[PDB]
Amino acid sequence: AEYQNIFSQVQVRGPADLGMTEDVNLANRSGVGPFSTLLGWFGNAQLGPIYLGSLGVLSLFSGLMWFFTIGIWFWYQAGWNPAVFLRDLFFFSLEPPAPEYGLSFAAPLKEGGLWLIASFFMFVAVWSWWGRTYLRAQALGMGKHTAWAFLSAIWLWMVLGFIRPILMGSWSEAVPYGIFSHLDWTNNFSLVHGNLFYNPFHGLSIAFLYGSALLFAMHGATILAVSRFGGERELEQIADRGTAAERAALFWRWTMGFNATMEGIHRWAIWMAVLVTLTGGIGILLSGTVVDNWYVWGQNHG
Amino acid sequence: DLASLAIYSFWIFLAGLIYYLQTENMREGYPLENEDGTPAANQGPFPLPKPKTFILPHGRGTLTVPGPESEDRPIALARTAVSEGFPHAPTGDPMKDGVGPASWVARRDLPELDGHGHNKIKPMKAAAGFHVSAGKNPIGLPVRGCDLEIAGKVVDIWVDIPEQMARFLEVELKDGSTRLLPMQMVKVQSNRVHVNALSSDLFAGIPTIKSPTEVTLLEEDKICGYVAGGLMYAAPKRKSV
Amino acid sequence: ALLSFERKYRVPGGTLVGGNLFDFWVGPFYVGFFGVATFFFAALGIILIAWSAVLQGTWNPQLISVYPPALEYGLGGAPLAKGGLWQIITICATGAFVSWALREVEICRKLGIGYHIPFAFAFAILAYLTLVLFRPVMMGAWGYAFPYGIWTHLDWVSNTGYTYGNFHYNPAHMIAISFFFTNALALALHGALVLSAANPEKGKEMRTPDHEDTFFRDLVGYSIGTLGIHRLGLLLSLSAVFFSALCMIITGTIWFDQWVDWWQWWVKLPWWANIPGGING
Ligand code: BCL
Ligand code: BCL
Ligand code: BCL
Ligand SMILES: CC[C@H]1c2cc3[nH]c4c(c3C)C(=O)[C@H](C(=O)OC)c4c3nc(cc4[nH]c(cc(n2)[C@@H]1C)c(C(C)=O)c4C)[C@@H](C)[C@@H]3CCC(=O)OC/C=C(\C)CCC[C@H](C)CCC[C@H](C)CCCC(C)C
Ligand SMILES: CC[C@H]1c2cc3[nH]c4c(c3C)C(=O)[C@H](C(=O)OC)c4c3nc(cc4[nH]c(cc(n2)[C@@H]1C)c(C(C)=O)c4C)[C@@H](C)[C@@H]3CCC(=O)OC/C=C(\C)CCC[C@H](C)CCC[C@H](C)CCCC(C)C
Ligand SMILES: CCCCCCCCCCCC[N+](C)(C)[O-]
Ligand SMILES: CCCCCCCCCCCC[N+](C)(C)[O-]
Ligand SMILES: CCCCCCCCCCCC[N+](C)(C)[O-]
Ligand SMILES: CCCCCCCCCCCC[N+](C)(C)[O-]
Ligand SMILES: CCCCCCCCCCCC[N+](C)(C)[O-]
Ligand SMILES: [Fe+3]
Ligand SMILES: [K+]
Repeated sequence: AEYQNIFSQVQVRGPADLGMTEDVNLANRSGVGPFSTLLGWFGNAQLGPIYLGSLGVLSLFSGLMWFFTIGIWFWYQAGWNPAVFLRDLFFFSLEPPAPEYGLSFAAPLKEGGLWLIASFFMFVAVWSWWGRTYLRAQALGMGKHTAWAFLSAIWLWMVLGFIRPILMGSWSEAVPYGIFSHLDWTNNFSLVHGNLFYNPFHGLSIAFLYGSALLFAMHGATILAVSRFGGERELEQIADRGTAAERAALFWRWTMGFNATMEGIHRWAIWMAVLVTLTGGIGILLSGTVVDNWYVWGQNHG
Repeated sequence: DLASLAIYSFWIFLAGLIYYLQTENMREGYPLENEDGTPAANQGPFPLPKPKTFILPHGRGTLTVPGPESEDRPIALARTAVSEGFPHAPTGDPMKDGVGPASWVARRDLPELDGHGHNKIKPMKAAAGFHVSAGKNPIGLPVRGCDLEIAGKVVDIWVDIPEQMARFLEVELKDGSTRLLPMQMVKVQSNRVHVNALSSDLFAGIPTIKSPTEVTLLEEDKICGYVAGGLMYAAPKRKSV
Repeated sequence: ALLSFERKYRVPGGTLVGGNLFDFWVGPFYVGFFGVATFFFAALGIILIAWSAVLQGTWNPQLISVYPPALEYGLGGAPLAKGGLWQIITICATGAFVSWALREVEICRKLGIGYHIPFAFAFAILAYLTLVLFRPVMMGAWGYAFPYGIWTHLDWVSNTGYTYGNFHYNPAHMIAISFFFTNALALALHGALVLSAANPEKGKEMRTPDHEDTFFRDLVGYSIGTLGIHRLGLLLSLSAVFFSALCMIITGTIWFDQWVDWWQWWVKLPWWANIPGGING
C-alpha cells in the first residue's frame, strides 16, 4: 500500500517540551515524565509535565475520596475476602437512601449515608476540575470553549444525580455507584417512563451521538486523507488556506454538495458533541417531573 | 405543556444553529463563481457572514475572512465543453503548471513558525538534540520511483520540532541538489525508500526551496502538490507490483 | 457555480469505469459512473418504497414501513406485498451505498487525496450489512432483519434487545458504547481545543499548536498531538461501529440466551466459584 498514516513510520525525539509559559504559574508545573515509544507510533511519546495547583489538589483528592468511599463499601460487601471482591466486582453497588428519607441527609452510613458522602465527594471533584478547565485556558490566553463544552457533560450528570432527584423529592431517584446496578437503573428508568425511545429528546440525543461518530469519522478520515498536504496543521491552515484545506473542502462539495472551512468544521464538531448531553439532559430532567410516560405523551403531542 | 415548549424551542434553536454554522463555513471560497471566474447568479439562501479578523502571531499581519477571493496565480486550463459542468484540460504540463492533483495554493513565502517564533520545520541536522528514536532510520537509503528506478538518496529527515515528528525526507539527486519528499508519500523499507507517486525522471521537477535550512508555506504547497499529482500524471510510467 | 478556488481542481481524470463518459459535474456534485449507479439505485429503491407505501395504504413518513418477509420464508424470496419489496429495496440500498463509496474513491482519485473517507464509510456499510445480510443469513431468515420505518425500526431494536433480557449485558455492546461515548468526548474536546486556539481571549493573537499541547498537558498530563487526535477520532468512531457490528453478529447466532447469564463464566471460575459471602455466594 501507500502509507496510510495511521501509524508513523519513523519516530524522532528531541529535548523534552516544557510548554508555552504565557501567564502560567510555573511553580505549579511538574517535570517531564517518561517518553513512551509505544504511544509514539500513534501520537506523542512525551508524557507530562502536569500543572497541579491548589484546585487540582482539591479535585484529585476529592476524586479519590469518592473512589475509596465506594471501594470501602465494595470490600465490605465482599466480606473482606479479595477472592470475592474480584469475583463479584461488577455486582457490588453503593445505593442511595430509600424513598422514606426523601432529601434528608439523616440516613445511616450502611443504608444511604455512604452514598451521599460519595456523591458529595464527586460533586467537589467534577466542579473543581471544571474550574481547572477554565483557568488553564485563561492562563494561556485561550478561549473557553473547552470549559463551555465540558459544562454540557456536567449538565447531564447534574440532572441524573442532583437536579432531578431534588425536583422529585428524594435521593432514592439517583443512580447508584456500581457497574451492573447502574445499567439496571438505566433500563428500569426507561421502563418506568414509558420507554424512552418515545422521548423526543432521547431521540435527538441518539442522533447526535451517532452523528458524532459520523462526523469524527468524516473529519479524521479527511485530515488523514489530506495529510500529504499538511492538513493536520489546522490552525496555520485557518490563517492561510492551503491546498490541503481546498482538497478537503472539494472532496465534500463534490460528494454531498456543500462543505466546511478549516475553522468551521470544528464548530460543527464542537456542537455535534455538545448537543448529545445537552438534549439528553433535558430529556431526563423532564422525565417524571413533567412527563410520567413518554408513550402516553407521544399520543397527545404528535 | 412544558415538554412541548421545550421540544419546539429546541427545533427553533437547531434551525438557528445550523444557519449560523453554515454561514460560518462560507468564510472561505465564497461568493460562488462561474467557470470564467465572475460572480455566479444563484449563491444560495445563506448570506456571507459579517467578516472576522484573526491577529496572526509573530508580526505576520492579520487575516480577515470572508474577503476578496483570488488565486493570486494564473491557471493553465481550458474548457473542454460548450456549457457548465465539464472538465478543464491542462493547456500544458499539469505537473509543471500546478493544476489538477498537481495544484498548489499561493500561501505565504515564509515558514510556519512555532509558539516561540522559530521555524516549525528544520532539517534534523539543524534541530538540536533531535534523532531517530524508533523505526528504521531512512537517512542513507536510496530512493526509488514508480518506474522502479533510483531517483536519489535520502540525506536527512526534516522534522517538526514542536510536534516532534518527521515531515519530509530531503533527497539528494544525481546532480547534487536536494528535494523535499513529503514523508506521507514515501515507504521506508528495509533496504530503500519507495515513492510511488513519481517516476525517477520526474524528481528533478519537484519545486526546490530557496534556502537549504527552511521551507516556506508556499514551497510546501508546491512540493506536496507536485508529488501528489504524480499519482495521476505519472501513471503511464508506473510499473505494476 | 464553483468555489473561488475550485476550477484548477476540475481537470479530467480519475474515473474507475467508463473513462470520460461520465466525467462531469452537475452543480457542485461530481457524477461519474458511480453517480449514475447511485442515482439508479436510489431512484428504484425510492419508487419501490413508495410502492410498498401504496400497498400498506399510507403516505405518512411516520407510518410508511417496509417490512421484511415473515420468518416462514427462511432465506428464500417472498412475494412483493409480503416480503419481496424489502428484499429488493435491500438490493437497491446496498447497491446505492456501495456505489456511493466507489464514487468517493473516484473523487479522491481526481483530487489526489488518500482514500480514508470511503474506507471509513465502508465500516458503516458493514454495520448495515450485518443487520440485514450476515446476521439474517446466519440465523436462517430475512425476517430477523430490521424493517424500514422511522418508528417500526425502533420497535425492532427494542424487541430484539429484549429477546436477550437487558441487552446492556452484551459485552461487545459495552465495548461498542464506550467507544461511542469516548468518541463524543474526543470530538467535544478537539472542536473546543482548535477553536480556543483560533479564537483566543479578546485582543490577543491566535495561539499556536504548542498552546494546544501546553493546555492539555497542563490539564491531564498528556497531549496526543494534532495528527494524533485525527487518528484518534477515526479510530474511536470506527471502533464504535465495528463492535456494534460484532455485538450483533454474535447475538442470536453464537449466543442466544439472556446476556446477563453470560457473565456466570467469570463468577464460577473454580477458585472463587464456591467462596461464601459477596453477592453470588
Ligand atoms: C448514560 C445513561 C446512564 C449510563 C449508561 C451506560 C451504559 C448503557 C453503559 C455505560 C458504560 C459505562 N459507564 Mg455509564 N451511564 C450513566 C452514567 C455514567 C457516569 C456518570 C458519572 O454519570 C459514569 C462515570 C459512567 C461510567 C461508565 C463506564 C463504567 C462505562 C464506560 C464509560 C465511558 O465510555 O466513558 C468515557 C471514556 C473515558 C476514557 C473516560 C475515563 C478515563 C479515566 C477517568 C482516566 C484514567 C486515568 C488513570 C487512572 C491515571 C493513573 C496515573 C497515576 C500515575 C497512577 N456512567 C447514566 C446513568 N453507561 C458502558 C459499560 O461498558 O459499562 C460496563 C455501557 O455499556
Ligand atoms: C433499556 C435502556 C433504554 C435507555 C435508557 C437511557 C437512559 C435512562 C438514559 C439514556 C441516555 C442516552 N442513551 Mg438511551 N436507552 C436505550 C436505548 C439506547 C440506544 C439503542 C441503540 O437502543 C442508544 C444508542 C442510546 C443512547 C443514549 C445516549 C444518546 C444518551 C447518553 C449520552 C451520553 O453521552 O451519556 C454519557 C455522558 C455522561 C453520563 C456525562 C458524564 C460527565 C461526568 C462529569 C463524568 C464524570 C467522570 C468521573 C468522575 C470519572 C470516571 C470514572 C470511571 C469511568 C468509573 N440509548 C433504551 C431505550 N438512555 C441518557 C440520556 O441523555 O437520556 C435522555 C440517559 O439518561
Ligand atoms: C432495549 C434496546 C436495548 C438495545 C438493543 C440494541 C440492538 C438490538 C442493537 C443495538 C445497537 C447499538 N446500541 Mg444497544 N441497546 C440498548 C441500550 C443502549 C445504550 C444505552 C445508553 O442504554 C446505548 C448507548 C447503546 C448503543 C448501541 C450502539 C453501540 C449500537 C448502535 C449504533 C450502530 O449500530 O451503528 C451502526 C450504524 C449503522 C447500521 C448506520 C448505517 C448507515 C448506512 C451505511 C447508510 C445509510 C444512508 C441513508 C439511507 C442515507 C439517507 C439519505 C441521506 C440523508 C441524503 N445501546 C437497550 C438496552 N442496541 C445496534 C448494533 O450494534 O447494530 C450493529 C443493534 O442492532
Ligand atoms: C458532549 C458530552 C461529552 C463529554 C464532554 C467532555 N467531558 C470532559 C470534558 C468535555 C468537553 C472536559 O474538559 C473534561 C476533561 O478534562 O477531559 C480531558 C471531561 C471529562 N470527562 C470525563 C469522563 C467522562 N465523560 C463522559 C461523557 C462525555 N463527556 C460526553 C459524551 C463519560 C461517560 C460516562 O460516557 C465519562 C466517564 C473525565 C475524563 C473528565 C473530567 C474529570 C473529572 O471531573 O475529574 C474529577 C475526578 C477525579 C479527580 C478522580 C480521578 C483521579 C485518578 C484516579 C488519578 C489519581 C492520581 C493520584 C495522584 C494517584 C493516586 C495513587 C495512590 C497514591 C492512591
Ligand atoms: C462508520 C462510522 C460512522 C459513519 C461513517 C460515515 N458515513 C458516511 C461517510 C462516513 C465516513 C461518508 O462519506 C458518507 C457521506 O456522504 O457523509 C456525509 C456517509 C454517509 N452516512 C450516512 C448516514 C448514516 N451514517 C450513520 C452512521 C455512521 N456513519 C457511523 C456512526 C447513520 C446512523 C443510523 O447512525 C446514518 C443514518 C449518509 C448521510 C451518508 C451516505 C449517503 C449514501 O450512501 O447515499 C446514497 C444513497 C442514497 C442517497 C439513497 C438510499 C435510498 C435507498 C435505496 C432506500 C433506503 C433504504 C434504507 C435502508 C431505509 C432506511 C429507513 C430508516 C427509517 C431506518
Ligand atoms: C490504537 C492505539 C495505539 C497504541 C499502540 C500502537 C502500537 C502499534 C505499532 C505499529 C507500528 C510499528 N511498525 C514498525 C510496524 O511500524
Ligand atoms: C446519582 C449519581 C449519578 C452519577 C452517575 C453515577 C454512575 C457511575 C457508575 C460508575 C461505577 C462506579 N464504580 C465504582 C464501579 O466505578
Ligand atoms: C449540528 C449538526 C446537526 C445534526 C442533524 C440532526 C437531525 C435530527 C434527526 C431527527 C430525530 C429526532 N426526533 C424528534 C424525531 O425524535
Ligand atoms: C439531509 C439533507 C442534506 C442535503 C444537502 C445538499 C445540499 C446541496 C445543495 C446544492 C444546490 C446549490 N444551490 C443551493 C446553490 O442551489
Ligand atoms: C445536520 C444536517 C446538515 C444540513 C446541511 C445544511 C447545509 C446546506 C448548505 C447548502 C448551501 C451551500 N452552497 C451551495 C451555497 O454552497
Ligand atoms: Fe481537526
Ligand atoms: K540533530
